[PDB]
Amino acid sequence: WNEMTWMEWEREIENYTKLIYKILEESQE
Amino acid sequence: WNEMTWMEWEREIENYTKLIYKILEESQE
Amino acid sequence: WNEMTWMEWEREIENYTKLIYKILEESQE
Amino acid sequence: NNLLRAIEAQQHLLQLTVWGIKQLQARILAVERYLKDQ
Amino acid sequence: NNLLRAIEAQQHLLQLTVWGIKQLQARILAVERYLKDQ
Amino acid sequence: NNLLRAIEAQQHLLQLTVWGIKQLQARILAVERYLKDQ
Repeated sequence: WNEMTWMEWEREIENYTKLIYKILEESQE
Repeated sequence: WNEMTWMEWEREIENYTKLIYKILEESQE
Repeated sequence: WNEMTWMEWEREIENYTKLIYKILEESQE
Repeated sequence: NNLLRAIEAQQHLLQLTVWGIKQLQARILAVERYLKDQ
Repeated sequence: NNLLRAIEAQQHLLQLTVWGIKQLQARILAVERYLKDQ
Repeated sequence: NNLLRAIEAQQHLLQLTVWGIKQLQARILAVERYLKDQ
């Protein structure tokens, strides 16, 4: 954790967020 | 996003929180 | 809330996190 | 049931992160104002 | 359905906490830099 | 399964927001102390 930057943090947030969107979308079909 | 204030932020947090409470309560019945 | 410290905050975060891990693990079995 | 329990616990986590963000916002604002005033 | 709705609402909460953390990080960084510069 | 996967991913998001809040708290505290000391 102590070896992480704010840009990496934003990247990881974005990645999980996009995944969750996709999962939720697939739950609607 | 850049057009949002901290008071609006608190309002939105409160609104989603109350909704979630209601949903969780209804899940118990 | 106004009567809470950052050490207590970390403790509570840890407690809920560990609980969630356990629940998710049990969901796999 | 497990999923409900997880959501419940996660809601408590969210509430804790909200508390923390609110306190940090107040503290940074106080510092910003102190520096402006000085 | 209830669980899905809860997750959906919690995702919006998460997005709001992320917005807040990003703004606080920028503001503390600006203060840190101001103090370094002074 | 979808709901479980969403909860799992949301837990990772929560952990990331917690990391961020902890770092911001330490940084604001350091600034508050610097200003007190000065």
